[PDB]
Amino acid sequence: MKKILDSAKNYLNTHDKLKTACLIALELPSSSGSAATYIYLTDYFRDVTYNGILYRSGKVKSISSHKQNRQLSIGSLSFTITGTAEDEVLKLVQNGVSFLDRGITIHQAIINEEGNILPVDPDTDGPLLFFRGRITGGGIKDNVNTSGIGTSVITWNCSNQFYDFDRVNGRYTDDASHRGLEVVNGTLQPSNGAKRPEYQEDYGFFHSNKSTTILAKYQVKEERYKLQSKKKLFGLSRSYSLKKYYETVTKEVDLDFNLAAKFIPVVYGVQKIPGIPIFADTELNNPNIVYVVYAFAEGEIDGFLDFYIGDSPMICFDETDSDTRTCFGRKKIVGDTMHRLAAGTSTSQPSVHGQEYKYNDGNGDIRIWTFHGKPDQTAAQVLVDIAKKKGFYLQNQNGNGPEYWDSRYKLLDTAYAIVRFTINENRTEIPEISAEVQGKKVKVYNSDGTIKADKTSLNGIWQLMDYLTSDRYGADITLDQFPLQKVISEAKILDIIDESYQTSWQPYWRYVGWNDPLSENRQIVQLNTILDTSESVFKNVQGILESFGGAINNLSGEYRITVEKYSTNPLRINFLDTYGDLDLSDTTGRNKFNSVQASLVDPALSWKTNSITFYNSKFKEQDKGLDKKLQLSFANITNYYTARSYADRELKKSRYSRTLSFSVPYKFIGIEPNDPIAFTYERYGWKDKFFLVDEVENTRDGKINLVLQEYGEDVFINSEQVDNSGNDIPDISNNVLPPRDFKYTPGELSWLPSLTNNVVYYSIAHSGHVNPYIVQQLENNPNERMIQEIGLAIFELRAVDINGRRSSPVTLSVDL
Amino acid sequence: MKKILDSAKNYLNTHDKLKTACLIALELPSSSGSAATYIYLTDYFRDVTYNGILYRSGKVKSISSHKQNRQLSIGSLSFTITGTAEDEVLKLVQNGVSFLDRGITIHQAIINEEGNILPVDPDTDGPLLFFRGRITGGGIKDNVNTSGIGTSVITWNCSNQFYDFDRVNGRYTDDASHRGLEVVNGTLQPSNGAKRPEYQEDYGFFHSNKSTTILAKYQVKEERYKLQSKKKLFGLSRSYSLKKYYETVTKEVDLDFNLAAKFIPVVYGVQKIPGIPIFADTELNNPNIVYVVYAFAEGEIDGFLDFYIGDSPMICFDETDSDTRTCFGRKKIVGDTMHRLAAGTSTSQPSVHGQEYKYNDGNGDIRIWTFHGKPDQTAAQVLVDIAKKKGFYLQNQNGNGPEYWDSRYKLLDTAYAIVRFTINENRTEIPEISAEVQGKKVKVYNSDGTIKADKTSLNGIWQLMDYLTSDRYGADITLDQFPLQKVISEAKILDIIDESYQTSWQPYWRYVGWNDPLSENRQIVQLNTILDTSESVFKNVQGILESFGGAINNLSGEYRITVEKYSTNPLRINFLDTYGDLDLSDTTGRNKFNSVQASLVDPALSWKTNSITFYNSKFKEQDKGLDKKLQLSFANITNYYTARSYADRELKKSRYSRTLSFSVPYKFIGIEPNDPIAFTYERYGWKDKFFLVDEVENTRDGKINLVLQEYGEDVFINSEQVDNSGNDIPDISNNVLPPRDFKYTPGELSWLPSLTNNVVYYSIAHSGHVNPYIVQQLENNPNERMIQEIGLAIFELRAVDINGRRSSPVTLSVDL
Repeated sequence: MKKILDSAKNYLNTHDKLKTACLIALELPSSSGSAATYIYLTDYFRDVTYNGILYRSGKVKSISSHKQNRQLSIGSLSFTITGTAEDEVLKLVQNGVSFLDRGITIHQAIINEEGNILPVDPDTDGPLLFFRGRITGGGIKDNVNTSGIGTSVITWNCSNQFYDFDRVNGRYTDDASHRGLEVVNGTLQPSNGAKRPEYQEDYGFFHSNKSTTILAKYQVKEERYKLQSKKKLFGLSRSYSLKKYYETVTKEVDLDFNLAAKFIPVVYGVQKIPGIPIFADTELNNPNIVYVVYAFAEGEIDGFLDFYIGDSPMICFDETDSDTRTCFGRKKIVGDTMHRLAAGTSTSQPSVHGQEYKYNDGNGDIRIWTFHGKPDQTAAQVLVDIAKKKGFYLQNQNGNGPEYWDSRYKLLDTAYAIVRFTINENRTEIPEISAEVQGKKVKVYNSDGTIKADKTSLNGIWQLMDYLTSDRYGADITLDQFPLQKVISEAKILDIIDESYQTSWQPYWRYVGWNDPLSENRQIVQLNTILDTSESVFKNVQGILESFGGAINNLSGEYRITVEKYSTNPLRINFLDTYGDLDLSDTTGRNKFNSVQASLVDPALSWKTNSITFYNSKFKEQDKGLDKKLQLSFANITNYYTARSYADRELKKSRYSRTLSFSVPYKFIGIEPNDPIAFTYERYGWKDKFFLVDEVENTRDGKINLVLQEYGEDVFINSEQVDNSGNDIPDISNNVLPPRDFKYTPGELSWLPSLTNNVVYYSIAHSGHVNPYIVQQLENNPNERMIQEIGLAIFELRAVDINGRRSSPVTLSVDL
Repeated sequence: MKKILDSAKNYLNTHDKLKTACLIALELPSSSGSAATYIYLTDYFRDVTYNGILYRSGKVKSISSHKQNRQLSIGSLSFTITGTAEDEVLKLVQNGVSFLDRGITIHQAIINEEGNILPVDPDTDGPLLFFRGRITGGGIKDNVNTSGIGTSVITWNCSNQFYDFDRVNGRYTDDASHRGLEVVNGTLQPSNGAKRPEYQEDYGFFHSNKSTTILAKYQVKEERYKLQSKKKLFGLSRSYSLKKYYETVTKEVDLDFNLAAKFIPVVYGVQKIPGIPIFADTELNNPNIVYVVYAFAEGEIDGFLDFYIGDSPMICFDETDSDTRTCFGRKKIVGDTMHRLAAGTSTSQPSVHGQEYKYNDGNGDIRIWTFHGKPDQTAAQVLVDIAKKKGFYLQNQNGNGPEYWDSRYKLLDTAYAIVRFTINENRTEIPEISAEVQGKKVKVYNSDGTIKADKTSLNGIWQLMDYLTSDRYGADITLDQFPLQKVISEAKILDIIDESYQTSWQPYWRYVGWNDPLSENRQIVQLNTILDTSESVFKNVQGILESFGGAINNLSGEYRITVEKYSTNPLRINFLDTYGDLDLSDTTGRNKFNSVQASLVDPALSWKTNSITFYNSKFKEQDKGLDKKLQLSFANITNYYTARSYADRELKKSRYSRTLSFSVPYKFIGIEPNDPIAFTYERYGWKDKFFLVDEVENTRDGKINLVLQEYGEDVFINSEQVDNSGNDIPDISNNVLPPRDFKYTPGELSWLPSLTNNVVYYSIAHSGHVNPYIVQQLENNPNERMIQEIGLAIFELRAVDINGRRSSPVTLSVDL
């Protein structure tokens, strides 16, 4: 809906002969860089002046139609400026000019008797906006027929901001791609022309080419040059088939040849992402400590959360993981994070910047230095101080002074986590570190004008708009093209409370992505997003739109992010009003279903795929007892219950599946592709019947070519679901188990064999005996006790596997 | 550019009424095999007789248009022979005949007043060629309307040599596919109908089905039935998106189910390729020695170069690799290859056929016999002699006499490498051998007529020429369809010296692919390509064309491989000459870019992907400070610097991005789809403006339908580059390192623990003590010394990991 005013509504209803005029505020293709110079053309005939400039009226023969469906579709127009005007043709074909950018603004001025009749609320009462886009256009077509009249038309094409649909805006993890190295002057590379000059001086990605090999030195044979995939289980969109779709999903990516893995992700909410090994080296005079800088996400994270030192996280999943290895906090009920590690008291709080120190299970001292992104942040005093002492191995191997790391080695917008290992004989290899990262600071607006962009990383269209209004990783949209009021309205539409489940049965309340239990948190579409910035802007934005359900629609010149909705105030379009043509198209054979299957990245499965399925006794009995399953995978939703409700809603949406296609007059201007209307064609039997538009085609003439979708109340009324809490699937099975029992009987043999069946020799560590004891599993009997020979001594029992993993030391402080 | 002669130029300018006639020299569809019988049809009306045959003039109502752009596009025509001629329809529908081949040559004879006005320089002064292609044609269309007129036309289709665009012409590695086994007579396979009879008697891929399992016996659990990918990082061509494209790139292929892995690659220049295991066995009476024949590339390699015994090459990268393991030659400055290994003196020379023997790092004796391809080569006396002694295990296991290997077991065009292992307790498994192979015998022609072939694999259109004029793996093109002078001209265009970088700073001068430092070697587009013959002829050829930049174009009947160029002698086409239409299309939105990114398989990264990126201050300021990055990946270029210059050129080419489309009269015949013209439309302001044509559509009528592309001199002028030599990334991280220090102090304790934390037990081997000692890493302290107990004894220290790798033995010959 565009409001239009009651005055303009009355004029459109009564006057019945209205003189439309288009106000094209073109921006001239300019070379060499300067201030923007605008040529103001209008179609009309006189010279229509609107708030200042004349808007000359000697060109622009015609304007194309602005067709845009409920799918982001590079919405494109095309001028027809006469090719007999020397000025425009010269400006088009001049050598040197480049016009990738350059806004075009079109106003459809409804001329009054004397000068525009003032529609549009809270924009100064002038013409309706019509395009407000960028210019990506062609050129001349000359005909010069030898018989007679020939034509010559300049066809400026112009499209939405999402032109060049394969644009891949992302910051990468290379120094050259981070501060924009150039080859100006003779042979040196200054730092010019990169995203914000702060990056130009951000000398912090310089050692990133060689770090991967340095880690491959201290790493397992299999996981060499190998990260996990930064985005797993992307959204199914009917472009795939289930077998092919699930084949494309890969758990690990080969960093050696795949450079797309180096692109820095964008994470909203709470989600597990792998860490890119930016930096790697070992301390001098003690070359077992390894310093690794891991880049995870993009600017100003809420906080790092529960690092992964392998496939065993620091905070145990359930009493099951509590029993297997030594973990300090719990996860199912209570939201213990790394802050619990830092403080020692059970807390539910993200990492508070530079202090989330040592994680110590019996193996090695893992000191992790966690840093968010910031508009102004400085490198850790750890790396800078150690480089000042010149205590890095590769420094003196190459001969680098106090410039290997320095105060100018910042990392301005990224989520980098300096990780320190202590690789003893007890942790043989550096594992593959991933982490759970909580969100990106989405500017959350409020109907009031108080902007909350502080910690939140909310869940809704706020995420999409933040990805849209970001220079660094999004697509420049300037944040002035959005109307804030309806954006807030649709965001409030998203977070309508879902009285289906309860917060009591959400075990992992925290890692779904809501803080603080008691508060409501039961919101429809609580999506948690990974946006790997290596795919494309077009595809990421359409992925988010498919996730929450909606479309971006620059129809009235503003982007106006709409969502699916039900409301008691629709437009009452009667067939007599519209026009004559009325197409009905039941795509009912292929596009409606009786049961749905979904796919989540469930935190209740240690971020592993989980399946939700229904069946319906009403639906299948309606069909004829035919089995037909909708198939789905939710790339962005991690809460089991909200994904379940969303699957039910999309199932019923499929169940409706009716399309109308007709054309309405200029009376109904302002319609956007998610506005409710009620059709009342009397022959059909249709008295008010809820439809949501799917296409709007604004035409230069004035008619609108609508296309409808059939959406009853049942899809939005939502259903009631059963709790799923006991069916948790912790990832217990990635660690070798410790001795089951242990006591000293005056042997120290009481250790029962580890349940992990591939163990070769246990290790015993005395207080004074420098040489550890070795007992070997020559025979493996799960109920049997093997013996050691042997006061105030401390003891450690680490089971060793055929790989050397070592299991959480069970320690006894006994008196001999 | 076809020269067309001054006489023909004058006639086309003056006469203004010219009687065109087409000379169609069809080749009759013939069955059962015989000499070619040609029907000579012509369009005209009388009987136009050119150089012998009378060219009957009673058929062929019309001929289609010959359109071909800067993309090899199966350039196709279509005859229309009257279907009322009994002879032609009978030859069409006769059952038994096949015409897969059969040349069609069309001459557009410009009839003089009395008999053809003698154009075409060099060809007998006769008419221009028009098609010169092969016939892949359709058939009748009858109508016989009951009302009246009915039509009947024979639509002979005919297309370029690259018809059947999914042909997979390649040699593969099986006995039947190597010598064409057939099923004639009772119960024996003869060797008939294969590429040249020398393969028919080349009985040398017989033991190829079972070799892979024989190695899988002596091989790691992971690399079992697992080769690397013969072509890594193929060319991005906008058909892919970055994420999908980089995901498709796979480092290893599963040989068990992937039979495309067995196809023999073709390599030009130096590049790393894996070795297909076409043979494997062990000696009797001593079954530790393993004999493996590894097929690498095709005929007449310049030489094998730096074999790989794993991920650790024989020739160390830098002092870094020199320190880790024991490797003899250097690579980053000096070009030490396996010939250094054989001779013992630092050399830079490819393998000299069958003698590049033992590589001996302390572990086992790696005896490698290297063979090139050759039109007449014989199997080594090694395999034949051992088979004569009948000392192969599987021989007497199965009961095979002196025919398991024999002088008949040649490999008459293959780059095979008889590799001998000595699997001791010191090299537990046979590793996965890959290697670096130098090129193909490319026939390099010279303006003089002296063909230099055998010598070097060059880098240019000569590679594409060899791939085109090869019966074995290319597409039969007979080498008579090419005009040698234009090909030599284009090759000289490619190798114009790039005064951007210097040879002083290209570390791996040799392993890029140019021999002998001092010489120039600074050439634009030094592509070093891999052509796996399992993809297709069409896609491989377009791969080379996208690599160096160019197109294959048979408009004038000759393939005429053009490349992009700038020249001061263009054609001066004025709009008044053209006709009436003049299209213009600025795809500035999607096809104009500011920053480039590239992907190379550098030899300065042990053949691992590397990223070159630019930012440009002029361009981004020209746009509006809008970041839109061109993305590239060079599959064929291994120079950092030449790929850098190529990325700059292609970025600027994208920056220009203008297309014209118009038609010109027959005066301008000969225009070729990559020729320079200067278009001078007066109104646009366009005085001479350099365009390279993108399309040429020769028409039966005479008009030519050109399409232009805008390339200013800035793309060809090229720019300067920065030194990049210190930023090398050798693969140090693929081997276990030995003890850091070692000396004997009057026991042997001095060995400092290996930097590899994957260490279990060191091994000490005395001169007389049969049983080696074991010192175990019960505690790992990087600065500590552990002890052995214990004249004229020899010592060896091999660190052992949890896998059994073993390091390079550190040895002291001390007196106790």
